[PDB]
Amino acid sequence: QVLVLDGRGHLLGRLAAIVAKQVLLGRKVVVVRCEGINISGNFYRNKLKYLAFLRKRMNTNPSRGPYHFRAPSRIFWRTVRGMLPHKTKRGQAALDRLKVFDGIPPPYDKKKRMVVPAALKVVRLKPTRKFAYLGRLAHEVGWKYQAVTATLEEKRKEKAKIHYRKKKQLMRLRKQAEKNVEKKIDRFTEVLKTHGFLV
Amino acid sequence: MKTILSNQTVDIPENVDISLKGRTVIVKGPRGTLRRDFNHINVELSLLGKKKKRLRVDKWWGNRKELATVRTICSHVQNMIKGVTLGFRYKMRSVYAHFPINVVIQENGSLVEIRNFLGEKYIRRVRMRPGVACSVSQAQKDELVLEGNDIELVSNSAALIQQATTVKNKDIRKFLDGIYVSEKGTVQQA
Amino acid sequence: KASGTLREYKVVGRCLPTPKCRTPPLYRMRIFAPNHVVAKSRFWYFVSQLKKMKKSSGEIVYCGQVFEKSPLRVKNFGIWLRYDSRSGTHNMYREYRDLTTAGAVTQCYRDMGARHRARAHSIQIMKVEEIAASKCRRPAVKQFHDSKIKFPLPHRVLRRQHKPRFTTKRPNTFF
Amino acid sequence: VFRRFVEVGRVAYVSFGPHAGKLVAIVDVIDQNRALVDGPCTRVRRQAMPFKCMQLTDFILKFPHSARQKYVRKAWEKADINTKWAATRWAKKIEARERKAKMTDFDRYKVMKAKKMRNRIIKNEVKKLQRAALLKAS
RNA sequence: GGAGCCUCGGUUGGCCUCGGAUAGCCGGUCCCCCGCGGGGUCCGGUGCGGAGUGCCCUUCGUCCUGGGAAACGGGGCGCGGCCGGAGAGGCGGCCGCCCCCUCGCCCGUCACGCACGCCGUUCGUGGGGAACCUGGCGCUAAACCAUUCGUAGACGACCUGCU
RNA sequence: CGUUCAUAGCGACGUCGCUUUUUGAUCCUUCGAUGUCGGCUCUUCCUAUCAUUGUGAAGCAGAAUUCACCAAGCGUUGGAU
RNA sequence: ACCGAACGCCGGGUUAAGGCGCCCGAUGCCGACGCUCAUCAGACCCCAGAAAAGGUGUUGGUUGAUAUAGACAGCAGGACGGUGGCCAUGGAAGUCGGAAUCCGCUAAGGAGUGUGUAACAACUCACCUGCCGAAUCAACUAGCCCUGAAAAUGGAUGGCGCU
RNA sequence: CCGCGGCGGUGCGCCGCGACCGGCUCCGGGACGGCUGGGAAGGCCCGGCGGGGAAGGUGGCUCGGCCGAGUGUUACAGCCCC
Ligand SMILES: [Mg+2]
Ligand SMILES: [Mg+2]
Ligand SMILES: [Mg+2]
Ligand SMILES: [Mg+2]
Ligand SMILES: [Mg+2]
Ligand SMILES: [Mg+2]
Repeated sequence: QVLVLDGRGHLLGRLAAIVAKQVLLGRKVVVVRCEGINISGNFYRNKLKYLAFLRKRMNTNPSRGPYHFRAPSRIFWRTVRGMLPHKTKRGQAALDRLKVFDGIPPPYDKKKRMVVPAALKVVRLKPTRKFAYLGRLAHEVGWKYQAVTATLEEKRKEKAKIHYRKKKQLMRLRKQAEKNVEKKIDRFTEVLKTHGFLV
Repeated sequence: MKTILSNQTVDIPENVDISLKGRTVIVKGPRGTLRRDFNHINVELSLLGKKKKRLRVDKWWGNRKELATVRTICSHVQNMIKGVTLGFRYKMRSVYAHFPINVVIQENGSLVEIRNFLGEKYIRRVRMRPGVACSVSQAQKDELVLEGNDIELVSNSAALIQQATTVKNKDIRKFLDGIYVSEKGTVQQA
Repeated sequence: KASGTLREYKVVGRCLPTPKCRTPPLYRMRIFAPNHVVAKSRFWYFVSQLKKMKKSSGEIVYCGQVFEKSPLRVKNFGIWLRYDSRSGTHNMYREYRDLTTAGAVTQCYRDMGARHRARAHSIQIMKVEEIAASKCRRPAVKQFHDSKIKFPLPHRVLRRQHKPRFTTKRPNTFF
Repeated sequence: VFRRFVEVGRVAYVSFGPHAGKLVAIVDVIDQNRALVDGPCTRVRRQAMPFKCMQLTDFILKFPHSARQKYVRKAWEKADINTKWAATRWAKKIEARERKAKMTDFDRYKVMKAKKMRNRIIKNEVKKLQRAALLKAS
C-alpha cells in the first residue's frame, strides 16, 4: 500500500510532478536516496540557480523569510510542495502523505523500491546534455552530511550484496530442485504452459 | 545534419596489448599500464583483427560536434600507446637575466623547490602528478627533465612549474624569466 | 494557406470569354494544398500574379487531385522555393527524399517552418522535380544513396513511459 | 557494440501501430527515420514505415535493395522465416503472453490449483536440498 | 477475560543487489589470484528482458467417509537457548522439549436455514483513544508556591541555600 | 590625433542605445490637508569601482600609470566660509 | 476597455476564445518533422520590454572560384634587374605622402603588403616545386543561440519546475 | 367478513426491475456511387527494345576459414531496377 521510489537517477522536477499527483490522490509516497536525484542543465547553472534562491530573503527579519533547506531530501520535498495546493487543508494533508529521505534508512532499505521511468534521466535527457547531482549541489550550498550519508550507504550496500548472494543461491537451488523433480510435477507444469506461463 | 556513419582506425603496434572494458581502454606494454575511461564520449570502440592489430572507433548518426570526438578519442589512444612504448620526456629550460633559478628535486621526482627566482625569498615548492618524475638533467646547464607515461599528467606538471615561476606587477616583455617548456620528446625513440 | 498533409492538385482555368476574345487560352498549374477549396484559391493567387486574371473575370475549368504514379518507389525530389524572410524575399533549392511529390512538398513546408520560421503563407513552390541519384546536390540526401546501407538504432530511448508509470525494473536502451 | 542493423533485407518485428505483431522485411531505407518496408507472407503491404515502431530481429534475408515484392516473397519462403520465427524464444514468449490474456475464469482456477501443488512439490525439494547441503558443510 | 462511548481510514501480500545505458543478466569454471565466499580469464546460455513488477507469492466456502497421486509437514498467540540487526534497529532468523493433528492435487460420498431475484457483504481488527470488572509480579514522587540568595533582575524569569 | 601607426590612449562628420541620482513635458492619485529645505542621527540596498583582493592593457624598463575584467567583502575622514 | 460570448431559475448534451507535466478540468497519444544549450536560455494579441552593430557557436540558403595540366592550408626555397624610376631634397633608390605605373629576365617577383630606416641595409609579404593524400575556399544572406545588456527591500514565463 | 373482483386516486421509509417514447453520445455490421469510368499493386507469363545501379563476374588490396567477408574499376545480364 505504499510507493517507495528510488530517487536515484531521476529528474528533480519530473519526479516531483509524478509524486505530487499521487500524493493528492491519497497514495502514501516515500522517496528515498534523494541525493541521487539529478537535475538537467550543467552543474554551474544549477548552483547559481540555488545561490539566487538563497539571496531571496525577507530584508527586515530574515528569520521569517524563505527557509532555504540545504538537505537534498528537503530540497526535493520543497519542489514537491511547489506542485501542491499547500495552503489548503487538502494540500497539507497531501504533503503529510509524502516522506522523503537523504540516503535510504532502515524501514525502506529492506523494501523493493520502484523507479519512475517517465522521470528517469536515461530516458528524458539526450546523452550529450549535462546535468547536476543534487547531492553535490546540496553539499556546496551548505548541506553538512554528505560524507556521513555516503559511509552509511557503503555499509548498506555491503549488507545488501550479502542478501543478494543468498537470494541467488536459493534461486539456484530452486532451478536444481525443478530438475530433480520434473517427472512428478510434469502434468502440473504442462498446464502452466497451456494457459501461457513458463515460456 | 546527422552523418549516417563516421569512423577511424588506430593500428596498435605488436609490442603493445590494448584491451577495452566496454568503453574504458587499458593499454599495457614495455613501460606499464595506462587506463582511460571514455564513458562520456559515446562511441563504438571495436577492437578487430587476429593478433589484435587495430582499434576501430565508430560513431553513428553524429552531428558536427559529436563527430569531432571520434578523432580525439583515437588521438588520446595513440598517446596512450606511445606512453606505454616510448614514454614522454618534456624538457624545460630555465631563463633569467640575473637571478639564477635554483631548482632542486626532493622526494624522488615529486617535489620541485624553485629558489631565488627574481631574488624572491619565497621558495616555490611544486608537486608533480602521480607517476610523473621530475629530474635535473646533465649535458645542459639550466634545464629540467619531466618523464612519464601519461602525457596529460606530464604536460600539466610542466605547466605547474611554468606558471609557478611567473612575474607579477612588471613588464613581462622585459622580465623574461622562469622555467619554460623547450622540447616535448620521448624517453626512447627507436 | 495552412497545412495538414498536402495533395497535388491540377487546376486549369481561363479568363472567361467575351465578344472580342471568343476562345481564350487555358492555363494549368500544380497547386499543393490540403483540399480542393483552397487549391482553387491558391490557383487564382498565382494566376493573378502572372496574368491579368482574377477569380471574377475567369472560371476554373478543371480542378482535380493528381496521384503519385510511383508511390512505392523511393525518389529524390528537388524543389525550388521562393520564401519571404523577415527581411527580403529569397530563392532556395531544397532536396527531399520521399515516396510522393505531395509528401515531399509537405516535408519542405515543415522544414521551412523549422529552419527559417517561414510560415506557409510566405512561401511559394515554383517547381518540384523528381531527380536521379546524381543531380543531387545535398549531402543530407546523398548519404542514403548507397546499395549496402547499414546502421544501428543505437540509444533506442523507450516510449510507453506510462505503461508502468511505476516499476521495479530500470529500463533498457540497448537492442 | 551493435549486433542488429538496419540492413536491406533485415526482418523486423513491428512493435505497435496498425500492423502490430507482424514481421516485415526492410526493402529500402528512405531517410534518417523512415524505411520502405514489406511483409508479403506476413500480410503487410509495401509501404513506408517509421523505425520508431519497428524493432528488429536477427534475420537478414537476402534480396536486392529495391526489388518488386515477388522477389522478397521468394526470399521469405526460401529461408522459411515464418517457421524460424515461431521456433525462436521471442515468438514463444509472445505466444505465451497472448495465451495468458485469453485465459478464461475456469482456466484461471485450474492454473491456480495446479500452481498451488506444483510450487509445494518444489518447496519441499528445496528445503531438503538446503538441509542436505547443510550436511555437506558439516 | 466481559461489556461500552468515541475517532476513523482501509477491504491478500511482495522480506532489499549494485548499477549500466554506444550495454547488460545468468551460469560454470577445466585454470589462476584473494579473504564457504570475493576478483579474474576462458567457455556455454539468455537479452524487445519468462531467474520477466507485461512479474512473483498466497487462495476464496464448512464438514463427513474411503480411494489414488503427493507425504513428516502443520499447529498449540506451544514452550526454553543461541544468533544477526543502531541510520529512525524494531524486526527476523537459527537450535532443544511437551502435547495434538494428516492439512496441498485428483477422484468418488453426502450433508451444512435452500431464508423463497435486490444495498452498505467480505478483512487489516484483539484497530487508535476515553471510561469500566479479574489474576501474577513490581513500585514507593517530584514540580510549583512560600522562604532564602545576588553570579540575576522593570515585573515575570534566572543562579543559589534550607535535620 | 597619437614623431611613425585609424583603434595603447583617443576620436570628428554621422549613427544606435540605456538611465531616471538633472530639468522639463504631463496632470492619473491626493485640496472633510500624505507636515512643506537643509543639517544632525541610524539602517539597508545599488554599482555606473575612488581604495583594497585577484587579473588581462599599454605609447608598462623601474617608480609612477592610465585602459579594461571578476567584484559592492571592507572602507571612503577632521575642519574654515 | 483585449479575445470569446452578452445573463429568468434548473437537468443532459455541444462548443467558443483559450487550454491539457503538477498546482488545475484535459495528451498517462508509443503523436509527426526539424531547430536550439545559453557562467542573463526560452516560453503566446492588447502586454508590461530592447537597438545599431558583431560572432567558423550551430543550421540552412544564394552566388562565385580552383583543382590530378596535380590544389588548399602545413612543414620550407627565391623575392631580381632596366633603376637613386619620377614628383617630392626634409629625406622615400618599393616603402612620411601623391601623378604613376610598363618592359627585361622570365619560373617569376608589385616600379611594391608591411617591419623598420634621416636614407639604405636587413627582414617580411607571388610563380613553382618535395613530402603528404580529397575535397578545398571565398563573399554574401537568413533561422535559433550568444556579445552588445547598468539600480537601488528579496522576486517572479503566474508559481513549482522543465532540456 | 372474504374476495386485493372492476375503476379511481396512493405508496410510512429505503430500494430495485421492466418495456415504451423524447433528446444525446458512442460501438459493431453490412450494401452502393464517382474519379486519370480512380492511381499504384498483386498473379500468370510470353515476345521484343534500349538505358542505369551495379554482379552468380573479374581485378588491385585487405580480413577470416579453393570458400566466406570487406573495399575498388569497366560495365554485358546469368541480382535487380527503369
Ligand atoms: Mg548557517
Ligand atoms: Mg610599474
Ligand atoms: Mg596621422
Ligand atoms: Mg504621515
Ligand atoms: Mg561592473
Ligand atoms: Mg476581432
